[PDB]
Amino acid sequence: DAVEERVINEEYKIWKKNTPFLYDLVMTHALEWPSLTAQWLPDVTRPEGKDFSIHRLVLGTHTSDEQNHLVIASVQLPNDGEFGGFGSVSGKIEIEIKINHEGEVNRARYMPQNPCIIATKTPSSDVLVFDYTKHPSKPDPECNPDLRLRGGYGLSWNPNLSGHLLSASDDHTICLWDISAVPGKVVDAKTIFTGHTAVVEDVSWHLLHESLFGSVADDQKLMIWDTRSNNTSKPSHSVDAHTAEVNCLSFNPYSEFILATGSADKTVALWDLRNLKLKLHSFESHKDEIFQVQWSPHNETILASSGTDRRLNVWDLSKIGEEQSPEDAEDGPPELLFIHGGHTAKISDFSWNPNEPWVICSVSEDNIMQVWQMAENIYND
Amino acid sequence: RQAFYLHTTKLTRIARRLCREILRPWHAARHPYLPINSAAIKAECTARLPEAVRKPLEAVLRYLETHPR
Repeated sequence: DAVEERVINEEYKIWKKNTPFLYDLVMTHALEWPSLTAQWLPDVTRPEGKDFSIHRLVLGTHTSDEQNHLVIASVQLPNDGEFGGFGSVSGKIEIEIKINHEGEVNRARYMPQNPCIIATKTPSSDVLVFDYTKHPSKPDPECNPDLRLRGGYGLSWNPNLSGHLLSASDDHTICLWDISAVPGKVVDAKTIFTGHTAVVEDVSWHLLHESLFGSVADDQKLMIWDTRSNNTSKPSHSVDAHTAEVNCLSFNPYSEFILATGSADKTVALWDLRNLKLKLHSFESHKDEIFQVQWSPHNETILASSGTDRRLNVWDLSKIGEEQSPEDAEDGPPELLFIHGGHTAKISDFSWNPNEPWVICSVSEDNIMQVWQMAENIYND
Repeated sequence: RQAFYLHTTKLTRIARRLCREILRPWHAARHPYLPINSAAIKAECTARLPEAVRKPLEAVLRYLETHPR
């Protein structure tokens, strides 16, 4: 629509003028092709005698005609009488490594044990693994993956037990590979878990428990699995989580029992593994479907979420059931901490910075990447 | 579209805290497409120049079960 896009463009200018009062950091950068994936690598280099530090990302490309690439880009984050410190990003966000990828990168995640190893989801059933040290940083204008793993966007390395990878296959099943101690380029599945009745969307390992992993699907269910159990056709638990397709899930990093799930019914549902019958809380506010949800690495009571709507909400669940004014009721519930209106299109993915608190990188279908930190006075009082 | 940088200056940082009543960060956080009164806080900050604990996850899960759906 020609009207709607004009109304989006004006609201971007409103947001852009408000950024000194709503943020401490904003770093917009237009990519060549739009990325469906984003994740901060855990390492950080502190260069000698500078006021910034080099953090790195794991990006992809989503293209039909031109050749797709697995991207890794550096980012300069600052260290610790005029208003509005605007400048111009130049040499802050730049591409370090480009590797040729067969088909579009729907998701890409680094291996916790060896951050050099990156698995990448494809539209097909297979998952390609890459080691960016092995490949050259300058690709010629031929894909060359280190491992091909035969079998939605789901992808998850296990933090415990190196080399164990999960993913949502195309036939309503969850594959499980074991790439540690391969004798051979191609690898086949160790286990195929067949519980869900519809398309599996996302799958995630439990953080403190080697055997536990959760999954979500279009059949409106949250299935908590156990790899040790012999019966692969039925999970340990099974909840009717939402009224629509459940697109994502994420476990809390500070509690073994707590997790969240996002769905197409415009709600993020909070859960507890000790009682899957009761739903703890349903975060309502989002204006469209939820496709991603992430907990803050630093703060246990903080989580963010994004999806089909151009806004990314940040939730502070320590404010649940606080006494608001009637003016603040119009804005939303008190557990909703911050709304990020920087993007002008569907936010495909985002990721919390593991080293610098409150810094988030988000990507979207309008070709742009935004590394940003909300204002200090919002989260602190 | 139009790439840009923002590192907020330390005068603007405490200008938000000094002008908390005019800015209303709790209101402004969930209203990104409302234009904030950029003139008023700049006037009051310069005119009035001379001058948090989070509660744990055990407490909120205890609250959520105590005040259920």
